[PDB]
Amino acid sequence: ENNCPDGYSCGYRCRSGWGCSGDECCGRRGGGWGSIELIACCSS
Amino acid sequence: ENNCPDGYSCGYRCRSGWGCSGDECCGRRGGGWGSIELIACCSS
Amino acid sequence: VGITYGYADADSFRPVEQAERFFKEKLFDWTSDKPFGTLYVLELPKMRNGWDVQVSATSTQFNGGSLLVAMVPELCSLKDREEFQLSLYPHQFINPRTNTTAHIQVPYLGVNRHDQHQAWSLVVMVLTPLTTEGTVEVYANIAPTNV
Amino acid sequence: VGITYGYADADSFRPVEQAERFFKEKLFDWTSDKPFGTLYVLELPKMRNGWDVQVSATSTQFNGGSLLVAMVPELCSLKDREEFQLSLYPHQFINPRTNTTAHIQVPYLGVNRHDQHQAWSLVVMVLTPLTTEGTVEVYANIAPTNV
Amino acid sequence: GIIPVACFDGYGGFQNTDPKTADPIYGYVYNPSRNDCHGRYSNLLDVAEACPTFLNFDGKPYVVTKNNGDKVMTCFDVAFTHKVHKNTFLAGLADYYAQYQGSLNYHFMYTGPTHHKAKFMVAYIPPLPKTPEDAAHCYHSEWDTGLNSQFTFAVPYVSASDFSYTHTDTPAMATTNGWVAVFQVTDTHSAEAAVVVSVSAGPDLEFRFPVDPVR
Amino acid sequence: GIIPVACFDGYGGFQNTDPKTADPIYGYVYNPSRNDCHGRYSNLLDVAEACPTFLNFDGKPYVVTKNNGDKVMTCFDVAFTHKVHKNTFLAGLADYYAQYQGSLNYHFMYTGPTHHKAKFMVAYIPPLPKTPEDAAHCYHSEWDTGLNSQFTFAVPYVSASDFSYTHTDTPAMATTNGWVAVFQVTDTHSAEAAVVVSVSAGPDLEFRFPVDPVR
Amino acid sequence: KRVHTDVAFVMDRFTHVLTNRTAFAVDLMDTNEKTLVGALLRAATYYFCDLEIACLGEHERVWWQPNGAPRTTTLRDNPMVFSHNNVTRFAVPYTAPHRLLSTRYNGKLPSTFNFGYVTADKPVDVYYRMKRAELYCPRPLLPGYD
Amino acid sequence: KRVHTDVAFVMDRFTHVLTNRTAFAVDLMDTNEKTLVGALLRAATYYFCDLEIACLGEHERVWWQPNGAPRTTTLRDNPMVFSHNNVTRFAVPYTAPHRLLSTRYNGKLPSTFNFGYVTADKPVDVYYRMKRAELYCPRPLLPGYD
Repeated sequence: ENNCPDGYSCGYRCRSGWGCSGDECCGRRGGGWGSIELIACCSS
Repeated sequence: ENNCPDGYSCGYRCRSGWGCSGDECCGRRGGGWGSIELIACCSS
Repeated sequence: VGITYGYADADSFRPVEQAERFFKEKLFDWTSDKPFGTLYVLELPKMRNGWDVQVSATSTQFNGGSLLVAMVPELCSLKDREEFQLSLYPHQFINPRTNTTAHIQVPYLGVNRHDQHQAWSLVVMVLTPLTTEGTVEVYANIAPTNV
Repeated sequence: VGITYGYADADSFRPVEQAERFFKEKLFDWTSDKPFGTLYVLELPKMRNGWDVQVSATSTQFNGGSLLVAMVPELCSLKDREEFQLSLYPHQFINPRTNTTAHIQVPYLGVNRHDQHQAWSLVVMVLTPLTTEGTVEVYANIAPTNV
Repeated sequence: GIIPVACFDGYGGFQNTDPKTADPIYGYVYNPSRNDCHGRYSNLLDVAEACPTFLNFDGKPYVVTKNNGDKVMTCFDVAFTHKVHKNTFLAGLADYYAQYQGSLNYHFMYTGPTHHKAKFMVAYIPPLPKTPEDAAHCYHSEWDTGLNSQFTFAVPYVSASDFSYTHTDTPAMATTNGWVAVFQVTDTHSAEAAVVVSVSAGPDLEFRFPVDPVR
Repeated sequence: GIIPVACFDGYGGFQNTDPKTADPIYGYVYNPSRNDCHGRYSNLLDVAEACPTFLNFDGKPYVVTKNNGDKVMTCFDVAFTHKVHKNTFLAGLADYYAQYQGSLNYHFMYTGPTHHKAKFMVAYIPPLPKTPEDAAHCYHSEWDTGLNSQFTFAVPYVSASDFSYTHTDTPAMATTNGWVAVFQVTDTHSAEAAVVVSVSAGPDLEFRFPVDPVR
Repeated sequence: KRVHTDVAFVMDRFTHVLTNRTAFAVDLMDTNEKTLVGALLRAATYYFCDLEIACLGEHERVWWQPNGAPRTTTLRDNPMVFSHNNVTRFAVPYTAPHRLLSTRYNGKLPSTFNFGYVTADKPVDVYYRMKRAELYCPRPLLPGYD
Repeated sequence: KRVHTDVAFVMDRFTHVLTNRTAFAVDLMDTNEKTLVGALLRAATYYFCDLEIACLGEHERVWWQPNGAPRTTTLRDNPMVFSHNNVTRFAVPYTAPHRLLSTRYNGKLPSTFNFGYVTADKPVDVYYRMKRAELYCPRPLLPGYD
């Protein structure tokens, strides 16, 4: 199962400043228009 | 290396009155509009 | 809770920038006497750069409230009923029980590719009045990115 | 420094004519008393032929200045600020320290394929006044080509 | 060698919405690009779906918990012309469209102390009794503020006609659009709290027939 | 058997820049050829790139070296409306175009005695201090009149907008276009000399929107 | 699939912007702030379009100068269109030096945010049409009427 | 790629050359020396083009005679175009005997440098347009206005 908090899904490339090896982050479309929120990495 | 002075490049056919065996002269665009300047032959 | 990238590019997130400088400043005393709509606008800066602001508050388990922290591009003025649609901008919510800390990052935005002109303005609105069961302070950390 | 072929054909130089006659004439005494813009215009001739003019000057290591030697096609008159754009024509520079000798060759030019009508005019302008640390004279050698 | 034509009467007048284009003046202009720009939106309702906007509960977006025994905090219609939705982006966007159809998503956020946990139920009452037992036979859902202080309540489209009217006049009509109401199931209220309510367009909502209100 | 058409209103007026052609009178004329003609140019800016034209330094194209200690022979803007560029072919060509963008090449020629060797540096000061040390952090280049008495100083386009305005009014404004200035690094000046300055269009310069000035 | 709420569809309309003017700038902020075209435009921070201008009235001809051209009382050989049936419709290309125009500016909008200058022989009624509109950074939108 | 500085693009424009004339030569040097077309034409020693003549005004018909034809008061069966909506537009071929025309001549320009003769029933205003213009031997160009 995907290891992300509630409402967070993988498939979002991690931006600079997270240090995730897999380059997959718990993205979440929200915060405005076009805003993308990253909270942690993705582990499978 | 090409044997032409600074700013002069080969690939210009020598016009009549230069005596260049290879028909390659150190051409140089300049001196007006459409003007072509020849100073010597090209040796490779 | 997390980091918000306003006006992000969809292709760029399909499976660089960083903060160069730093700064801190107190904004206001979050108190129950301020009802909904108590705006606090901070123009930025106070070079084709994107901003990165970490608005934080000092709240305990006995503190209750909500702040709407957003970055309005070119905020000339805010009308009477324009506060309710402030969520149309890159924003985050500060709840003492949920995150108690905001962090928004926005790219360079303007008509031209080089800026002089307050392109971005950090606006903090008291969404709900503070509730308790001892003062709450708000500190903003602003850092330009990719100058 | 070299030989300038005004209005040359690009294809013709991708990898014939020659001077038939000859002539020499002194033009003017190049002296410091003449400031910038001291024009000297010589119509040619003084048969569908191209011209070949070798303007030369007598300058030593202690002589300094600059002459702009050009061939203007159909130079009816020159306006007040037109001199500054003379470099739009087949031209060369005579500098005492660089070449001290000019050589320009131009083809036949006209509305028709046979000429009567001063098609070309050799113009010499004093781009910078003469400087020394003993007079400088200018001699023009004109020779028709492919008559 | 001449093509015979016939200039019909009726066509040719200046239409302000004609599909035909005009003759350009500088027809050889080439603006560089706008591909790497930020915030472009090609559809208005796409903006409304992703950007919830707050409601107007007498000048405030939140609801104060009542100590008296009523089990009801708010009872507002689902009409874009109602004073509750007056400040939303959807109502502002609905003012320029004649008709609409689709669902609405209502977002509820609890902004109270972390120690105080309360359980709320959200009920939709299609076109009316105001009790949870009568709402059991109707559409309803319940969320507890101990797992997520953020609840989404999708409101289905149950209007009789295929499309509804954006412009109307119904203050508290029993058949306005469904009377979304919020009930608190816990009578053991401790202190004052707040519930921020906002509305965003559903994935299937669709406005149509753009119009200019000159009311 | 008749094609139904509709003569629209708005189109049909005489436009002075319309793409449509007219009906010829003598439609079977055949002018022989113009292939072997000399001097043909099909683009105005191609002429401006290959034909540098001199600048106007108070009626003269050259600059006189000063004995006093100032280290600044000239300090002229990069505006086509400036009096320095007034006589150039580019300024004459820029007067008929609304906007432009691209780089300029400035040609410098030294016309002094061969025995006297001087070293000059050319600095570009984007929108301002007039010292070589402060110009080190800015764009600069240095050429010595002992190798080639001919220097080309490309001026990059650093305007805020994508395109600049050909017509403006800035006498010595600090943000005009970059304040090209010439500094002589050798304080051991011997005697009077001259430096001929001319400007030619860069390979990337581009004018747009032809305009008839009726000022 | 939603069509009638598409930005490229809604803004593609002729909106009445000003009445009885002989010489006027082609700034896109002259639109009425309550109209459909004029209110959704102000709900965007930036925009870009190829404007179409229609002049209705008793006028022989109309002129148009591109943005940045000097303002003069008399226009000679500038882009000129003659009226047909008292209507003059002509497509004005995007002309401003900036990559994008803006409805707001935190610095009144400067004069560079316009599509040119238009002078008419006699006063006319003007209609603007945004061809291929591209809005950016949506802004709050409020009901014009209650 | 630069388009708006192309000669074939710039010279392809109707320029007002003369006002209220009934019979006139079609000398392309009649253009105003300060307009775009006239100024860029005078910046070249030689040129060649196929013209378009547009006459605006109350007139019934326009006669055109090719270069070299004798000048007579009355024209019969010569190339004649009737006006439509008080506009007469027609394309004139390059009728000069020379291979190229010249703006300057180191001999005033002789009468052979024109595109013909034009007569009108009533005085008209005339616009010239250079189709497929070719320019040779560029000449100094100066700013018309300061």
